[PDB]
This record gives sequence, structure tokens and C-alpha cells, in this order.
Amino acid sequence: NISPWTITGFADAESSFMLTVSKDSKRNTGWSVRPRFRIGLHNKDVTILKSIREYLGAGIITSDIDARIRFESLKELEVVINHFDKYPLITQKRADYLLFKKAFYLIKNKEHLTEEGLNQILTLKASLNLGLSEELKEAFPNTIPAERLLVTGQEIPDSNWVAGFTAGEGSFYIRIAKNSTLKTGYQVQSVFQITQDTRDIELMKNLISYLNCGNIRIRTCVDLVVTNLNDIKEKIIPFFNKNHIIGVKLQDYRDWCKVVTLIDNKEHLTSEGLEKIQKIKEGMNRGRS
DNA sequence: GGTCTAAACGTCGTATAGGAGCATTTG
DNA sequence: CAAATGCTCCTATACGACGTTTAGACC
Ligand SMILES: [Ca+2]
Ligand SMILES: [Ca+2]
Ligand SMILES: [Ca+2]
Repeated sequence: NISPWTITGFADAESSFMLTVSKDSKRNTGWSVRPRFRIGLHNKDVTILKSIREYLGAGIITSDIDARIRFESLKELEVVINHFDKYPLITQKRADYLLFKKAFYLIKNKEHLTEEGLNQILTLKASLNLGLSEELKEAFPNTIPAERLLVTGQEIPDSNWVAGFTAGEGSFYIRIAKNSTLKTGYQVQSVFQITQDTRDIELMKNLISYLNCGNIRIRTCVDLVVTNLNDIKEKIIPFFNKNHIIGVKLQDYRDWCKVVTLIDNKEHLTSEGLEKIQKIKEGMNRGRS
């Protein structure tokens, strides 16, 4: 059974809180307003969604061009709010959650069925994710976007949060670089990585302190990158051995571990070992069938 | 000078995120 | 009826993941 903090870490990475405001003749305000919480993944990772659904006892799972679990009914969203109230998000998505939660209360309480409440919903939608469309701006021109929490000074709440976040944003890959100064003609490196938009660089720096390794790379997006071999051996691998990765990426993690073993035993410095490692690498990540 | 590790630097393709609205059920 | 939400379809970028070059430790 998945940990609640794993769920929150994974949602910090992959989830979306949404408000749809659609023109509708059939409604008394002329508009339809509805809240949504959703996680959408590659079809191969439907199992993660089933795990979340089994934990919470709510959510509708679909699989077509992608796999999604959605929470749209007031009963389902109540389960979502109860969870995140207990196990709070720590990325900037915490701010989206707070806007969403205010909207949920307005809708749950039917205040959205008034001109006043509808207008308030629009201030919330305006600061949530991508904000108001041109059409919505045209229809609600005097909307002042609600204040958005700048999320700051957040501590890593639990080791399983890190496992969930990494299952969403992390990468375990083997880097092979053509390099003539090596006997085999190639350098072999094991790499652990977490990627995130710079809006959360503070969190990323906190992750470096928390895991006690890694460097910050800015490209904007930020990468937490661990390349040091016995930071990988004695910190990253022990960490994720206790705090488990979920989804197909677990298989990538396992293969990654195997190559790290081969590297630790210097087999990457031989032609045969390099061939071994390449074969494993080719079956990992994007190369996994 | 040779061999090697670490990581700074480069960068592509899509699985994530985010979106909107018609159809159906419900009381 | 109209409100709620089931269901389905649309868009595209922050992610993941793959590749090369550089600084320099160690012998
Ligand atoms: Ca994310
Ligand atoms: Ca992911
Ligand atoms: Ca992601």
C-alpha cells in the first residue's frame, strides 16, 4: 500500500487543480463553474493511478490515449481536500491548491450560483495555473486576480514525499560519452536527476541538503544532479531502497542499480563490461519496450 | 602523458500538465 | 427545469532523458 506522503509528493509533481468556467444558456447565471483535480500519465502507468484510487477510495480512472484519474464530484473532491489538508503540498502547486480549495467551498456552498460568487470564482481562476482566456477576460473584464501564496521556507515533510516527487520528476540514467582518453573509448557515468521549473529552486536546494548530495544546474528549469559515484552508492540508492519509487520507473531504477554495481566493480573499464552496460541502458527509460 | 571521475554544458521529444464543453442523470 | 457531473476531445511545454566537452585529480 502506497504511503500518504508518497501520494502528496507524486501530486506535487504530476497533478493539476483546475476550474472550468463555460458559457451556458441553461444556467441561471449563464455560466457553468466546476472544480477538478486530475493526474494524467502515460498509459503504462495506470497502476500508479489504481494505487492512488485504492488509497483514497475515490477517483475515476480512464485509459485511452493516456491514463487519468479524475476527481470532479463534490463527494470525490472532499476526499481530495481532506487528504491534502492532512498531507500538504510543498511546491508552488500548494498555492494552486489553496485557490482551488477556496473555490471548492464557494461551489460546495452554492455561492457560485450568484453573480457575486461567480465573480469571486473568476478572481480565483485568474491566478490558478494559466489564468483567464481572452474570451473569459472579454466576458469578465473587471476581474482582479486573487492573491496567490508565494510558497516559501518549506521543509521536506517526509522521506516518502521525496520518493513520490522523484517518481514523478526524477530520472535514473546511465550516461555514456565518447571519449578517446579512456581505454574503452567511452566514459560511463551513473546519473540521478530531478527536474523542476525555477519557481521552486528553493525546494530543489533543500533537496540537496536533505539528500546530502548533488549539484544545482540551471538551464528556465533547474536540475538537481547527482553524478558522484559513492554519493549514488551510499546515499541515493540506500534512500530509494527504503523509500520506494512507484510506476515503470521502478524498473528503470532497478536496472540503474545493476549498472552502478557494474561500475563500482570497474567493469565499465573493460570492453565486455561496457557492452554489458550498453545492453542494460538500451532497455531503460525511453528504450524500454 | 595516460587514465580516469566529476560535472559543466548542450539539447530533443513527449508524457505530463492544463484546458473546454457536450451529454446525461438527478431531484 | 437547471444543477451536478459523467464523458470526451483539444493543445503544448515543463519536464525526463539522452549526448559532448571541460576542469582537473591521481598515478
Ligand atoms: Ca510537475
Ligand atoms: Ca513523470
Ligand atoms: Ca512531471
